[PDB]
Amino acid sequence: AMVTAKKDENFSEWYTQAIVRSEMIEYYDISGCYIMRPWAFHIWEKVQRFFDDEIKKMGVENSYFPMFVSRHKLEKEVAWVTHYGDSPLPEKIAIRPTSETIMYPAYAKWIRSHRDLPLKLNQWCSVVRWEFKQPTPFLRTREFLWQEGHTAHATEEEAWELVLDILELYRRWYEECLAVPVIKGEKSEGEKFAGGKKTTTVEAFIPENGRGIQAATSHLLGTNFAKMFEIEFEDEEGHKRLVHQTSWGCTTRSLGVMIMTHGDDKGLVIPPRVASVQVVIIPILFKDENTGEILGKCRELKTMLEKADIRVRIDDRSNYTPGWKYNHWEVKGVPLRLELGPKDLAKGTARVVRRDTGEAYQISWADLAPKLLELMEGIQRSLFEKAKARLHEGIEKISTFDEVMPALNRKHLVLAPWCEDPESEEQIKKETQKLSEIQAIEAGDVMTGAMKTLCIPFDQPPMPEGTKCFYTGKPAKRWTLWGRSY
Amino acid sequence: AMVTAKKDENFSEWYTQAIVRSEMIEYYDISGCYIMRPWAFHIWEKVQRFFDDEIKKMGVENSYFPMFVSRHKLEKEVAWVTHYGDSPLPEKIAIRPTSETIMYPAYAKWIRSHRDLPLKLNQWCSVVRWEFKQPTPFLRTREFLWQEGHTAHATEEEAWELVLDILELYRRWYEECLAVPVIKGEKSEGEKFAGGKKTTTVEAFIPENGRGIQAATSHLLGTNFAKMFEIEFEDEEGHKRLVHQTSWGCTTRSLGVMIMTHGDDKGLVIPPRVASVQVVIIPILFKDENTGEILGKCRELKTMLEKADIRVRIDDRSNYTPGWKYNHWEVKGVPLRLELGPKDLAKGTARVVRRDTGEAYQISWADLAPKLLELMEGIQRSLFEKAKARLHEGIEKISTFDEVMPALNRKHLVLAPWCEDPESEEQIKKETQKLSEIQAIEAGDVMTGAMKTLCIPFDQPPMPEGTKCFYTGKPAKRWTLWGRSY
Ligand SMILES: Cc1cc(N2CC[C@@](C#N)(C3CC3)C2=O)cc(NC(=O)Cc2ccccc2)n1
Ligand SMILES: Cc1cc(N2CC[C@@](C#N)(C3CC3)C2=O)cc(NC(=O)Cc2ccccc2)n1
Ligand code: PRO
Ligand code: PRO
Ligand SMILES: [Cl-]
Ligand SMILES: [Cl-]
Ligand SMILES: [Cl-]
Ligand SMILES: [Cl-]
Repeated sequence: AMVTAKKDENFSEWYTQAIVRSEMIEYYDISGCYIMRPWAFHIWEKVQRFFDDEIKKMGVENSYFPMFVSRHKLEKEVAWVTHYGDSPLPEKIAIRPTSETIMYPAYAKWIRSHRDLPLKLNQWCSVVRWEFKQPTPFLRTREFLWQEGHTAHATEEEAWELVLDILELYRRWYEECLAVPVIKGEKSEGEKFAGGKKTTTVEAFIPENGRGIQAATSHLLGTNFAKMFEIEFEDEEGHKRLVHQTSWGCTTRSLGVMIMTHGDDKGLVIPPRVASVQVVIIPILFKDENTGEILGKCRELKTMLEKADIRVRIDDRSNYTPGWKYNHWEVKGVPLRLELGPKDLAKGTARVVRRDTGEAYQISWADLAPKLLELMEGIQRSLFEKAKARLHEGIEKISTFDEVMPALNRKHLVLAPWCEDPESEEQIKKETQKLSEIQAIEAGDVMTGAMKTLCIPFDQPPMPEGTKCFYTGKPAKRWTLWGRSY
Repeated sequence: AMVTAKKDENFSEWYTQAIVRSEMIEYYDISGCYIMRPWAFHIWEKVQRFFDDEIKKMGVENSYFPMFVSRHKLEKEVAWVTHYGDSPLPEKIAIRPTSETIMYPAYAKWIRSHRDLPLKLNQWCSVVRWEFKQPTPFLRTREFLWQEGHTAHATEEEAWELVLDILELYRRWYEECLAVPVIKGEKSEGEKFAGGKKTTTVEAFIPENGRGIQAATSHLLGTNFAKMFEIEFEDEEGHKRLVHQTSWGCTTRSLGVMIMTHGDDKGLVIPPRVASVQVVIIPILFKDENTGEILGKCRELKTMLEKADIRVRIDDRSNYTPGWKYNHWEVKGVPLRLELGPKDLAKGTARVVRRDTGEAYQISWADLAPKLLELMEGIQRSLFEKAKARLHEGIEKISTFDEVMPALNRKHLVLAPWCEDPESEEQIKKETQKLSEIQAIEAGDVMTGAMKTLCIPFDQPPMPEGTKCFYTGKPAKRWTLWGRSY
């Protein structure tokens, strides 16, 4: 299978082909659920190991809470269990959409003293959000894998520092592992987590459809949940005070974002840092050659590379041509391929082809390990810098509302001065929705056309005094990133 | 909190105290579900890492399949989802009790050629079995964490070899990691997995209540599921043949078995190979001492031990006495404690106390790392050998049915010659159930009294010719292990 849809022409068909023909996903009879095959699951394991190691250094501990929540606990897009076999439960129980109402009664019991704080827990599990909108493999599904962390602190300042530290870990998850550039920012009051005080986010951008997408999230819950669940601690005075809480999560959406960011017309391109196969060795196996010698040297090279921690597989299958194998591992996104035939063996070199650019190198066997390490770092860096340039070109800085629709029609995000009044965001969503529908009827034309806030970026351009809001004309408070979204 | 119930007197109360006061579990409002706190979850992560590494060496790959299964797919103790919010789904969908019916349609699609075999997949997830019997934390719960592996092979012999290789991994999981002795064997026709051809098992034994328990399971499914799901492959001839399948699983039940096996009146005893804290360092901190010097040496020793891969924590909390800390870490089962005070510092030694026997050692700082490594191996081995001696003393070899009830009253298993006729197992279950109820009414007295087969052990004692079945008098075929069970 080759990918035949072009990424810049039919992006939806291209994406489906890339994830199916690489054997990353399989479809399923229940809408919005997808099977995650090993080729994709290996990447999830890699980013999971990364994030787990990092939060353990912060003193976060893993745990496991039940997948079921009582009606009363939850009620204090949800799939309800109502019967065991054909017997009706007295109270129906819900499948977790998130675990605040499952965990926080326990927290209230566990926390008594300032000596019990901070309390830092995480769990890896799946959650269920049963919407009816258009599902997208990896990006927006009814069941998905995630991690959710939940912490409790004696002070707001300590909780806020943790929120930001986790957000930095999510920046590293995307930018350092997956080579996807993200924008750190704060959500608007309309878009933040309802029961929380402040929601921070990293946002990603999909150029081919112009859409922003929330990559991960980190919430300062403050004391609201502590009030509702009576999570209190005693200082050394003996005075009871509410804890200050955080929660934060990130999902297999990250994989989809990586796929969309780096893929090309040939299929997947997997950044070397998360590729389960970094180097595929393809021996050339003529009938009229010493095949034993060539396969032996491939095994020697595999051992030599694995001593440098390079993840290698040899595709020595005799029933497929080298051309078939080149395409097979290109579709799967292996970042380097190493070709070895009798002429290479005679010269003591190997031919290495990088997946992102197709550039080829002749490398002597003694230089192979350090040169491939350097090449993989270069591939990783180049994937990131090109995605970052696409991000910067995808954002238009505007000053008035009449620049919105043209910028959206170019599939761009807009960075605009905003008064942050929450009524104005609703007005903007509804107006851009209506104008988008008009434009659709003029084009002769599934996913919403409305523009919403994506985030208020931590990195703020200058704000000249007396800059007006781009929609209300009221005095503008901060630069805000807007766009169509998932 | 100290444990105050005695293990040999009130075993159920002892178990609850040990797992609650060590902070391993927390209760939950839904019967049969329990929260797994970090102290327990760390042990699960350890055995998970072990088993994952081992099966990856066998070429098994992890994956993730949805938690939901359609009514038709399943129907081809189950919790049914029937509504999203308060809207009724056209077909109700079930939460997975096991994933054969979720995975095998996909297998049928993926397998076309002998070149596609073997196919070896595993997943780590939770499943739901919604029974109403008495739940037991770790051992028998409505939701539990497990791994389930599913493989497909071109021949029965290859599938059978895999079944046995996995069963050996489960023996290692219990005996090598958890120091719990298990018995490998084959399940009776009445107790085997229904749709499979042959079920193998490792069985454990709980002496304090006399009960056997299935520790893990590995099934030769053969071609039955291949028939039902039309999983076929083509040889190089072009003839379509059914695949031969296996499936195998093991759960957090293993943790409960470990707890019950090694615990004592003081609480948990965690084998060093899975203990998240292997050595706890407790500084003695008099008011009238150079506390800075003692804490500094504790940190030096921690660094030195961690260079030998020993997992160390220092409990330098000033507001608790050393006696309090000794009990606190004993209850949690830390296998070694290291005490350091001014006199030790003056002598250049440390006092080390092993959790299992309470024996103390004075060890010079230079010998500390290799001596503690040797001590931990000795602790691990001694935990295992004492549990193995308890297992051997808990099994009575009998020849006639009238020895059954006395052996059961001694809380023993029986090894008996058996005709393996399936009707006889039902008769034996019902008769021993009835006799147990009579005995209960004579004692002035929740869990079933019936005796069933636990397994037909791979290791068979000699079978003198003409040995009769202990219940039917028919010619006996093999020695069978029987007992009361979970
Ligand atoms: C795969 C994935 C991811 C996420 N979300 C949420 C926000 C978040 C972030 N950031 C989580 C907090 C961490 C994220 O990734 C959400 C989802 N499904 C849904 O909303 C349900 C759905 C299904 C079909 C169509 C529309 C909606 N599906
Ligand atoms: C914790 C745990 C474990 C296991 N089982 C099963 C066999 C197996 C083995 N071997 C699995 C194949 C791997 C195992 O461990 C099973 C369970 N709950 C249940 O049966 C449901 C239940 C709940 C309350 C009372 C009675 C029954 N709960
Ligand atoms: O869903 C959310 O956004 C928060 C963060 C993870 C748990 N709850
Ligand atoms: O439940 C069982 O016993 C088998 C083995 C794991 C998956 N199904
Ligand atoms: Cl291969
Ligand atoms: Cl900030
Ligand atoms: Cl501590
Ligand atoms: Cl055998």
